[PDB]
Amino acid sequence: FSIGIGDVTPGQGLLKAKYELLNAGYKKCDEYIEALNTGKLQQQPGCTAEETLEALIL
Amino acid sequence: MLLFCPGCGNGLIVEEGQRCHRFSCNTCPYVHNITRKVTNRKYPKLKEVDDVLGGAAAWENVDSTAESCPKCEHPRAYFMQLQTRSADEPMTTFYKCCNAQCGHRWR
Ligand SMILES: [Zn+2]
Ligand SMILES: [Zn+2]
Repeated sequence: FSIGIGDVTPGQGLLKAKYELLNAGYKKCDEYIEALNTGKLQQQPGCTAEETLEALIL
Repeated sequence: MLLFCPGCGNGLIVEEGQRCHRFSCNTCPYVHNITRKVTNRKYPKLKEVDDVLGGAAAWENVDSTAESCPKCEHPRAYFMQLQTRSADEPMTTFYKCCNAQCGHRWR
């Protein structure tokens, strides 16, 4: 019963999906940053606008 | 507000004389008769109204011949203007539309 570097190496089906996920998430994060700084950002109830931005990015 | 003596530059206090109330120095003869209305406004910060207007508030600003909202092109929307900070701010305009199968928030 053994573990090697071939057991934590990522396949191709992960290296495509990770690239798509990072591009989608960074686009939505950039649109939230732009919606705070130079426009209207929909403030969540019970908090300031920057805390809304922190919650959306997390 | 702090006001200071042209002579010695100590701080003035308000007192009452035989004909007027006076600004008077405590350490030199200088006095200044208050002849006319003088004021000093603080203008403090009011409460946030963002969550106060959400959820079918008691708005009233709607009027006859009011404009339709630009998306739905129906007058089924309220609009209001409020100061967000103190009343020296120029009032901002905002509007929200609520119709069947249609929820949106606009500025
Ligand atoms: Zn003085
Ligand atoms: Zn509507």
